[PDB]
Amino acid sequence: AAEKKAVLFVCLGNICRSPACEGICRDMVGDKLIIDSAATSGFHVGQSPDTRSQKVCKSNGVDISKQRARQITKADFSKFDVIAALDQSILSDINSMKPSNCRAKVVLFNPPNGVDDPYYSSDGFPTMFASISKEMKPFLTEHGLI
Repeated sequence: AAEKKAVLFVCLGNICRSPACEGICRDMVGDKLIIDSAATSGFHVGQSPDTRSQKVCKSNGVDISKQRARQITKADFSKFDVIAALDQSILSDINSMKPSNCRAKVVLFNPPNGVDDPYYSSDGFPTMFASISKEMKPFLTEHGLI
């Protein structure tokens, strides 16, 4: 009974480590679900040069397309099956709004140290993907897939 779900990969705008989950996963399995980038802070949108992250991604192993970060509504809970929050702020906030009856779960992704691409040096493209996948085998495989 192996099925596919959908984890909400969020971080802080759907740009840092967010647009990397779709590629890391797309290549990890080939083409399924469990990949849902999101963000609870419509601050950095319609901007942010994601050519560096997307570049290293295709140079390390990541197939994406566009990262139009957008505000997260309330369907994120009934629009998928799992919610992955990179930084703790995402898990803490998203939990401060979650209702009291739903069918989705909220899990944290790596500690507040791995995925931390700031926005000045290329010290995230490598680390971001590193954790993006280094935490996708011990997670997706144990989140209800493989």
